[PDB]
Amino acid sequence: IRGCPTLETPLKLTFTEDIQPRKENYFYYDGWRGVGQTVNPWSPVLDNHKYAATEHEIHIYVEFFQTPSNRFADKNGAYSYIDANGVMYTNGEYSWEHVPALGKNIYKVVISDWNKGQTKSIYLPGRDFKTVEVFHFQNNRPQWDDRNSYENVKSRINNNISKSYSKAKLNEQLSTYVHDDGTDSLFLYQKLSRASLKESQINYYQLRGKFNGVNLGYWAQEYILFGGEGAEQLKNKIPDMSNYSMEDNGSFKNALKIESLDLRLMDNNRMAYGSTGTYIASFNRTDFSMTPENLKACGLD
Repeated sequence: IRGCPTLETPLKLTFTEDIQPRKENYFYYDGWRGVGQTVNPWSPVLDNHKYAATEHEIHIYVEFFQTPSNRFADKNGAYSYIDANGVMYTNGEYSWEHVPALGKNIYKVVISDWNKGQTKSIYLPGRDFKTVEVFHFQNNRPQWDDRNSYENVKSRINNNISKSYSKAKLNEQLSTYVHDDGTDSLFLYQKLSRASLKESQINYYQLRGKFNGVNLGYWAQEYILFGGEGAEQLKNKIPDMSNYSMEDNGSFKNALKIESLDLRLMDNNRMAYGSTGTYIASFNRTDFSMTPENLKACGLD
């Protein structure tokens, strides 16, 4: 059989900032950059600068089962190769760093300057990965300077970042005698997993956090409260629940059909009299276009 997607077809990850400011009665809240007095153009409130982030970065760590096997590089970076020294050769905007101290066949890339409205896109060096982990960092938080310590970030993911928030906590008005709300630089963790070299599906896990809080006479707190597949379809809606999980889990079957895996960050309703913002970190597949008769022929139905 000929012409099917295979493990040598490039696979893309995309990351889209899509937060629209939320108006409160008349400040505008924007999880990416704080609190504004007006929008279009944005004008921050005074002392927004003390609290809000101005930089966002994406760190991607990919672990393979074996050395990536592609033997050529293209002009714009859909294709990479590894030399005799284990260094990955990639043209274009992004370059991967070999990190053998973390383990065998692990490569790291940093995507910076993630600004309002932007989509970042990157091809993985291989579709047959073992693990992909993505760290999302915002600055003006005390952990920002140490963001390159994989071990310290993973420690906080495992031990320090809340996996659930109660309805009561979301309705709390943080006392102004708390001077720093304790938000981590890390606001989102993604993990993609494949159980074997030739696995036909992709498993995903997300741990969602918070955007920088802003204290303008009273605390505004910003929770990435929802996420995962299809979560973007539930915009403008905070379901009433006793507890709100900060974890997403799922699996994409027939992964060879997938062209890209897409993260989208968006605003949702605010609550607690405007003090609590909620956001959605949806994670979805974009499939190649295929007919039913090519899906069946390729074993992807």
